[PDB]
Amino acid sequence: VNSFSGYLKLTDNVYIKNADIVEEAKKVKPTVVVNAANVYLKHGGGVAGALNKATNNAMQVESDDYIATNGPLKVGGSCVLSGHNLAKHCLHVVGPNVNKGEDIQLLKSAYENFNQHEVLLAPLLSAGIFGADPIHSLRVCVDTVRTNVYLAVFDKNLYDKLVSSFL
Ligand SMILES: Cn1ncc2ncnc(NS(=O)(=O)Cc3ccc(CC#N)cc3)c21
Repeated sequence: VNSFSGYLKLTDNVYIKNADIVEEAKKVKPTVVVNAANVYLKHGGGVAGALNKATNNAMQVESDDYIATNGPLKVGGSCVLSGHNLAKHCLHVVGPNVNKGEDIQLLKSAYENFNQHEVLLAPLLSAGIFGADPIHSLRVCVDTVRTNVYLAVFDKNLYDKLVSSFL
């Protein structure tokens, strides 16, 4: 028994809620919140900018030090950094951005990172400003992640469409 509330059950291990991931993080303070990162960990907009703003830019400061030491992530890759005031840890995961020509087949590799964590609060990878088909992202999530994932999807029209079209 964990502290996530009002999530709707999709499968044995995947749950979904119509919510802003930052609001969920601040209320739950989960062990792991997933960021929809890019390879440079430049958190300007979308999930990354919303989370970073909620940390008062501390996420960006930590991320810049990480990149200066380690170089960029891979598309499909991830790193674990602090969750600051939102979570114990933030798992920064790079989904393919279809707006930059990045291979959609890398979405499965991106979701595989979630399997290294028993429970995660996460957004729908490559959705919204990343330009991928969201029904597709949810399908890949369900078929790839085996650990317990709590999805927060800001868009009500997206949330209703995702639930009502789910197979
Ligand atoms: C950006 N942002 N900020 C907080 C937060 N929490 C959960 N989801 C987010 N965005 S999202 O993952 O891309 C899901 C999403 C949101 C909106 C749309 C509209 C279109 N078309 C499509 C898809 C969030």
